Amino acid sequence: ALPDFTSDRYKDAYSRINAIVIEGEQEAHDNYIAIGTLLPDHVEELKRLAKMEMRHKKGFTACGKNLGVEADMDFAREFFAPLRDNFQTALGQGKTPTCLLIQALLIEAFAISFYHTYIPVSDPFARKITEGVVKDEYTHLNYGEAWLKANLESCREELLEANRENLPLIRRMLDQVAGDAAVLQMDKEDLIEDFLIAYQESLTEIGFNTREITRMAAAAL
Ligand SMILES: CCCCCC(=O)O
Ligand SMILES: [Fe+3]
Ligand SMILES: [Fe+3]
Repeated sequence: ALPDFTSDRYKDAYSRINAIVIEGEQEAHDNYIAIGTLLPDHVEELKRLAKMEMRHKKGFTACGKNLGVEADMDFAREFFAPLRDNFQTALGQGKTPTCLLIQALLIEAFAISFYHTYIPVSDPFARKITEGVVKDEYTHLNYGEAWLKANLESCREELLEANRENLPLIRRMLDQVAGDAAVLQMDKEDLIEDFLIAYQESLTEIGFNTREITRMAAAAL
C-alpha cells in the first residue's frame, strides 16, 4: 500500500532520503566534471552527463518542496563522505579506472536501484520526476561500461582493488538507508537485489567472467 505522504512519520524519513538523492546528484555532477580533468578529450560528453545530474538534482529538490519537507543536507553529506573521500583520493592520484568504478558503476547502480524501488511507492508528483531520471542513469552506466570495457586489459587489477575498497561502502550505505527507506515503503531486499543486478550486468559488459564477478560481489562481505 502507498504511504501517507502527508504524515509526520513520512515527512521525517523523506527529509533524509530526499537529501541523500539530492546530494548524490550533486556529487555525480561534480564527479563527472572531475573525470574530465583525467580525460580531457572526453570533456564535452562528461559536461553533458554532469548537466543531466543537475537536472535530476533540481527535480528531486522539487519533490521535497512538493511534500513540504526540508532536506537534511548535513545528514546526506555525511552519508556520502566515505565514498566521496575515496573518489577524491583516486582523483588526486590520477586513477581514472577507480574514479569511473566509483561513480559510473557503483553510484549509478545504487541510484538505479533506488529509483526503480522508489517509483512504485512514490507520490504522483515525484513519480513523474523519477520516471524521467532512470533512463538517464542507464546512459551514465553505459558510459562507464564503455570506457572500462575499452581499457580493461590495462586496469583489471586496479578495478579489483577499487571494488574491494568501495563495494563494502555501498553495502554500508544500503544498511544505513534501510530504516528510512522502509518508512517510504521500500524493501531493503529489493534495493540490494536491484543494485547487484545492475552492477553484475555492468561488470559482465566490461568483460569480467562469472568467477571474477562472483569474487567481486563477495567483497561486500
Ligand atoms: C541515489 C543517489 C545517487 C545519485 C547519483 C547519480 O545520479 O548518479
Ligand atoms: Fe543522476
Ligand atoms: Fe547518474
